[PDB]
Amino acid sequence: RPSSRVYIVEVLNEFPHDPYAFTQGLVYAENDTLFESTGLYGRSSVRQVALQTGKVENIHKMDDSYFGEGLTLLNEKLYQVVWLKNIGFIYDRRTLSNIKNFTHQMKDGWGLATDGKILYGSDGTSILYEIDPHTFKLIKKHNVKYNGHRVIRLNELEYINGEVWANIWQTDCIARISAKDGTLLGWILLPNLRKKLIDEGFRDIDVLNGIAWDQENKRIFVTGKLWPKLFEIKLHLVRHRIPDGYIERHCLNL
Ligand SMILES: *[C@@H]1O[C@H](CO)[C@@H](O)[C@H](O)[C@H]1NC(C)=O
Ligand SMILES: *[C@@H]1O[C@H](CO)[C@@H](O)[C@H](O)[C@H]1NC(C)=O
Ligand SMILES: [Ca+2]
Repeated sequence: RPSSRVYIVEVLNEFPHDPYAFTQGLVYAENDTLFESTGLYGRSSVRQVALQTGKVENIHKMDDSYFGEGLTLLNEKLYQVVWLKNIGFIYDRRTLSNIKNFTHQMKDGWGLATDGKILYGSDGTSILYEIDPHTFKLIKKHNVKYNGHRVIRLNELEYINGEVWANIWQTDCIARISAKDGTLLGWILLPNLRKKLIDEGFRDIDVLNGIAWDQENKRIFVTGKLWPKLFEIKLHLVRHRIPDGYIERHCLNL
């Protein structure tokens, strides 16, 4: 059989998610506690959320001038980027208060993740950035490619076992990227999740976005912008032939 490196997803559990939350960042902390960053001018926020209920336990509303983007948690601090700017915000997770700001050298601010030592960033280009959390200088730039094509639109990120997984904006795909060298290690296809919500009558929903990993219990959670549900998912390696050019069409929008 092929080393397909393409996965489909099974829903293990469904949980409520705020259908007014324009998800741009998603983090799993501990004890069924999530952190989330939302966008939209006048609606951007960082939130502590209970997994089981989707209840917002604590919220920090941003100034109306910002469009909140990616979010990650590193050593008790939540780091957040914002659309079109090089500024980012740091919140203490104990209080959800803004303790510090920073500036990074990306070309935009879309996604953040961490391996527990440094920050990874995306900005909608095909570059996955390594960012030093002390100096906020770039450590390295990985140019992510698939079959020679640039993988642009890298969006919400999550570090999982040596990989950085990235939503690709406006697709139902997640790229699995090597944190070591930027290699495209695999593609996850999730179109069944949005389709299921549309079929349940939730017609006003926006795109798949937001990935969070619970390392302790080995749970993967995903949601989407304005989605009324957040899903716990299990990956399954494909056991069928992927048509020529399928990933290029559906995940790279070529
Ligand atoms: C998570 O739950 C454990 C065990 O129930 C508890 O001791 C710990 O304080 C919790 N972690 C938090 C709230 O950060
Ligand atoms: C971060 O910068 C924003 C925008 O200028 C400002 O409102 C806030 O006070 C800053 N936070 C800190 C901790 O300096
Ligand atoms: Ca994430």
